[PDB]
Amino acid sequence: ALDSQLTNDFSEKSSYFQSQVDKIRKEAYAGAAAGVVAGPFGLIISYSIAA
Amino acid sequence: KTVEVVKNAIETADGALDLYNKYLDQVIPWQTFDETIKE
Amino acid sequence: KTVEVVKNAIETADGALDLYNKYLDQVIPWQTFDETIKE
Repeated sequence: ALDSQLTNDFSEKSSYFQSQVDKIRKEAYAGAAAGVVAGPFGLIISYSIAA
Repeated sequence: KTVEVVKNAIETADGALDLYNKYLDQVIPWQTFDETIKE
Repeated sequence: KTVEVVKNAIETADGALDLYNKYLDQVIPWQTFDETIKE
Protein backbone atom coordinates (compact mmCIF):
# COMPACT_ATOMS: atom_id res chain seq x y z
CA ALA A 1 0.00 0.00 0.00
CA LEU A 2 2.67 2.42 1.15
CA ASP A 3 4.83 1.85 -1.91
CA SER A 4 1.83 1.88 -4.25
CA GLN A 5 0.83 5.32 -2.92
CA LEU A 6 4.21 6.92 -2.24
CA THR A 7 4.87 6.22 -5.91
CA ASN A 8 1.61 7.74 -7.14
CA ASP A 9 1.78 10.54 -4.59
CA PHE A 10 5.34 11.47 -5.59
CA SER A 11 4.42 12.16 -9.19
CA GLU A 12 1.61 14.28 -7.76
CA LYS A 13 4.05 16.53 -5.93
CA SER A 14 6.36 16.70 -8.94
CA SER A 15 3.32 18.05 -10.76
CA TYR A 16 2.55 20.44 -7.91
CA PHE A 17 6.12 21.67 -8.03
CA GLN A 18 6.17 23.02 -11.58
CA SER A 19 2.54 24.12 -11.25
CA GLN A 20 3.73 26.04 -8.23
CA VAL A 21 7.03 27.55 -9.49
CA ASP A 22 4.84 28.82 -12.31
CA LYS A 23 2.64 30.57 -9.76
CA ILE A 24 5.89 32.17 -8.61
CA ARG A 25 6.85 33.64 -12.01
CA LYS A 26 3.28 34.74 -12.73
CA GLU A 27 3.21 36.52 -9.38
CA ALA A 28 6.62 38.14 -9.72
CA TYR A 29 6.48 39.30 -13.33
CA ALA A 30 2.93 40.58 -13.01
CA GLY A 31 4.71 42.60 -10.32
CA ALA A 32 7.75 43.85 -12.23
CA ALA A 33 5.55 44.45 -15.25
CA ALA A 34 3.62 46.78 -12.91
CA GLY A 35 6.52 49.22 -13.21
CA VAL A 36 5.10 50.57 -16.48
CA VAL A 37 3.56 53.33 -14.33
CA ALA A 38 6.86 54.80 -13.15
CA GLY A 39 9.73 55.23 -15.63
CA PRO A 40 11.24 52.39 -17.70
CA PHE A 41 14.42 52.85 -15.65
CA GLY A 42 12.03 51.80 -12.91
CA LEU A 43 11.61 48.48 -14.72
CA ILE A 44 15.36 47.86 -14.63
CA ILE A 45 15.21 48.35 -10.84
CA SER A 46 11.93 46.43 -10.45
CA TYR A 47 12.71 43.56 -12.78
CA SER A 48 16.25 43.21 -11.38
CA ILE A 49 14.72 43.06 -7.91
CA ALA A 50 12.34 40.37 -9.19
CA ALA A 51 13.67 38.10 -11.94
CA LYS B 1 2.72 74.29 14.71
CA THR B 2 6.42 73.94 13.85
CA VAL B 3 7.05 70.34 14.86
CA GLU B 4 3.88 69.14 13.13
CA VAL B 5 5.94 68.86 9.93
CA VAL B 6 8.09 66.15 11.50
CA LYS B 7 4.97 64.38 12.76
CA ASN B 8 3.24 64.54 9.38
CA ALA B 9 6.47 63.36 7.72
CA ILE B 10 6.89 60.56 10.25
CA GLU B 11 3.47 59.25 9.19
CA THR B 12 4.32 59.78 5.54
CA ALA B 13 7.41 57.61 6.03
CA ASP B 14 5.33 54.92 7.74
CA GLY B 15 2.93 54.41 4.84
CA ALA B 16 6.06 54.56 2.69
CA LEU B 17 7.43 51.32 4.14
CA ASP B 18 3.98 49.81 3.85
CA LEU B 19 3.62 50.44 0.12
CA TYR B 20 7.29 49.48 -0.17
CA ASN B 21 6.82 45.98 1.20
CA LYS B 22 3.27 45.62 -0.21
CA TYR B 23 4.89 45.92 -3.63
CA LEU B 24 8.15 44.21 -2.68
CA ASP B 25 6.04 41.18 -1.78
CA GLN B 26 4.06 41.28 -5.02
CA VAL B 27 7.51 41.40 -6.60
CA ILE B 28 9.21 38.69 -4.55
CA PRO B 29 6.74 35.85 -3.81
CA TRP B 30 8.41 34.69 -0.61
CA GLN B 31 4.94 33.76 0.59
CA THR B 32 4.43 31.45 -2.37
CA PHE B 33 8.04 30.19 -2.17
CA ASP B 34 7.89 29.45 1.55
CA GLU B 35 4.42 27.86 1.27
CA THR B 36 5.64 25.76 -1.63
CA ILE B 37 8.58 24.59 0.50
CA LYS B 38 6.41 23.54 3.44
CA GLU B 39 3.84 21.45 1.59
CA LYS C 1 2.61 71.15 4.16
CA THR C 2 5.32 70.41 1.60
CA VAL C 3 5.87 66.70 2.21
CA GLU C 4 2.13 66.01 2.26
CA VAL C 5 2.31 65.68 -1.53
CA VAL C 6 4.55 62.63 -1.20
CA LYS C 7 2.24 61.19 1.45
CA ASN C 8 -0.88 61.76 -0.64
CA ALA C 9 0.94 60.28 -3.66
CA ILE C 10 2.15 57.30 -1.66
CA GLU C 11 -1.50 56.50 -0.88
CA THR C 12 -2.47 57.14 -4.49
CA ALA C 13 0.13 54.59 -5.54
CA ASP C 14 -1.19 52.06 -3.02
CA GLY C 15 -4.74 52.02 -4.35
CA ALA C 16 -3.08 51.94 -7.78
CA LEU C 17 -1.62 48.47 -7.17
CA ASP C 18 -4.96 47.38 -5.71
CA LEU C 19 -7.00 48.29 -8.77
CA TYR C 20 -4.11 46.92 -10.82
CA ASN C 21 -4.30 43.43 -9.38
CA LYS C 22 -8.09 43.60 -8.93
CA TYR C 23 -8.24 43.88 -12.72
CA LEU C 24 -5.21 41.70 -13.42
CA ASP C 25 -7.05 38.92 -11.59
CA GLN C 26 -10.31 39.48 -13.49
CA VAL C 27 -8.04 39.24 -16.53
CA ILE C 28 -5.98 36.21 -15.50
CA PRO C 29 -8.17 33.68 -13.64
CA TRP C 30 -5.36 32.12 -11.62
CA GLN C 31 -7.94 31.62 -8.89
CA THR C 32 -10.11 29.57 -11.23
CA PHE C 33 -7.08 27.83 -12.76
CA ASP C 34 -5.52 26.88 -9.42
CA GLU C 35 -8.91 25.79 -8.05
CA THR C 36 -9.54 23.71 -11.15
CA ILE C 37 -6.14 22.04 -10.67
CA LYS C 38 -6.77 21.13 -7.04
CA GLU C 39 -10.18 19.51 -7.39
